[PDB]
Amino acid sequence: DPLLSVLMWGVNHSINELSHVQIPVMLMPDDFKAYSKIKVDNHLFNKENMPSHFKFKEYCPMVFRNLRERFGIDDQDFQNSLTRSAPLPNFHTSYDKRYIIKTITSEDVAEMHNILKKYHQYIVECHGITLLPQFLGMYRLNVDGVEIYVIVTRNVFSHRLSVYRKYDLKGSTVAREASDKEKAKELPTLKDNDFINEGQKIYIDDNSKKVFLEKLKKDVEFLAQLKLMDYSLLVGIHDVERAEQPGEFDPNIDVYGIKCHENSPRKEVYFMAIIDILTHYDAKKKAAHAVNPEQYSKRFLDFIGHILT
Amino acid sequence: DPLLSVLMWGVNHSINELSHVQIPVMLMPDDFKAYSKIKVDNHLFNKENMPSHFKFKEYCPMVFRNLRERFGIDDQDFQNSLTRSAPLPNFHTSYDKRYIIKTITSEDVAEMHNILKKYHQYIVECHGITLLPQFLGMYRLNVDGVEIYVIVTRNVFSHRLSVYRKYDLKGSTVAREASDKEKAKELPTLKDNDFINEGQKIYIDDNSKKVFLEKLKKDVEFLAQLKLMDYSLLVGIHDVERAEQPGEFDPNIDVYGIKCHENSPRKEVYFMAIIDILTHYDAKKKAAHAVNPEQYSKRFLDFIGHILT
Repeated sequence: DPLLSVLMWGVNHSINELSHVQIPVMLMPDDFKAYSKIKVDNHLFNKENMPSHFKFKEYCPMVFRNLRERFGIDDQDFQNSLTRSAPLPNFHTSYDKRYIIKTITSEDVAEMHNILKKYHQYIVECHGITLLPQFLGMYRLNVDGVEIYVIVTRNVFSHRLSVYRKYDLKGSTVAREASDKEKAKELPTLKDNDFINEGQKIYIDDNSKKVFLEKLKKDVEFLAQLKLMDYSLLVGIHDVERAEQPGEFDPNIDVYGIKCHENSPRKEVYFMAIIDILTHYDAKKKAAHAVNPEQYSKRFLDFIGHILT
Repeated sequence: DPLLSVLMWGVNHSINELSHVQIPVMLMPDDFKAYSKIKVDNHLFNKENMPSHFKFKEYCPMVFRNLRERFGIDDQDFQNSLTRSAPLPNFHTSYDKRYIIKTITSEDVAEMHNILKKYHQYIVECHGITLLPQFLGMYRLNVDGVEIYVIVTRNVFSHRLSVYRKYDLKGSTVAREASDKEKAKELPTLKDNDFINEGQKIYIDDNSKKVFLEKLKKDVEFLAQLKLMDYSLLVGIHDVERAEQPGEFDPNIDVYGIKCHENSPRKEVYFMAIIDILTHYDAKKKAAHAVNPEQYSKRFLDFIGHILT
């Protein structure tokens, strides 16, 4: 909450600063090693929700400025989405449901730095058309003894259309099922065995499915090159009828939406994308001390192919 | 210049921050001991005219917010006056000629802190009607090894009406004359002996002169209580005819203006005010090691009375 305040203040500050830089079409190598730090000390000048001593650091501001524009996001809109009203917990969601704010470890920050240039290059090569997470900003927040790192992404789900059923898919030969406890939540994050045993159909037409699967193939191959793994396909289902109790969406805001085909048994819109990619192979082995990257790649792409069948 | 950039950035930052605080009608004792510090470090994120490592400190932001409003100055106007375009050297003047930006010593900063509460109280008592300097903001600027302090005041002179002749008056029994070198400048700062030997008349009507002199009396008495001295009466003369080659002014922007009376030999507008008050008695004695406060008071008020005669 006070950390949230710093995030809001900092994002507002960061975007206002950039609004003055002239943005070239390209990035230089040093853009990937750059950062912006502010440290505020207010003495007997106490504000409303603002802590009186805080630090705010933005990593690689020019890279993320470049990415946001490649992802179709205007800086002023981004600013408003994160500063007109506080993000809500759920990670956090921007008050307008457009962006996600996740807390990550310094280890994830190191790995994001380590892939940022290859990631950016891949985003350039696919013209921003990918099922990968859209990384929009990365920050460090300090308030009096607490340091956290946040990364901001575009929401996989719609900002308007409610998701009534959500799946987290991995293709792992291991037993992946939601818990009897977890299945008691209101939006259970169901898993591979849920989907498979419960006969979930995804009714998208054949052209939509071929396009999707080809995107997925290039995306997952790219993640495999980076020796990344443990990522999921996130699947949200919006039931048009249950919402009405009309199912159109802006594919330029809800960029992961795919309408169902015309003989779907029920009017449905699907939101599908890869999430949680920053687990490097060796990060998972260290946490396991408290499944190779290609193996994950194959078992994943095979499963999603079977999902859509 | 890079310090000027920090000043502009900082003033912009300071006013935007205050635009969010709710301003009470009163100040608390702690408001006079408060400050706001920002430290910026940009690594490989080089801006246009902005240094990439700087510090900016605002002293007592609530007191000066309070003073500005008592002096009739809106914060957004103040901001624009100091940030839409750079101040010009001459001290510095805001690009719209409304405010003055003077560089002061840390010793002056200490003395300003030391009188700020009595000063504020006096401004409250006279409803902001005074010939004293209108202190609007005080700041500390750091860029890579340089630290300076600035204090911002309302310009004694008009923002529109050009001054063709300027006097610096003290009433000192000592020999006070501008130099044969100084008198070669374009706007010479003439002195007591200049004025006196050169038969300068100030043609203001008797009511204007009685009002002025009574203000001056209360102001100088107040400075004398503080054991301050070495201050001057600054006198600017705007010649309406020389400008035309029409002499009206807004007494709410040009608050020190006094129109001449209707039999003045030439259409003239006078700008008069006390300047440079922060010399404490003992500050002058230390600099002299490189005239009591009441004596200065008496010789000053007597002289200005004779000036206007």
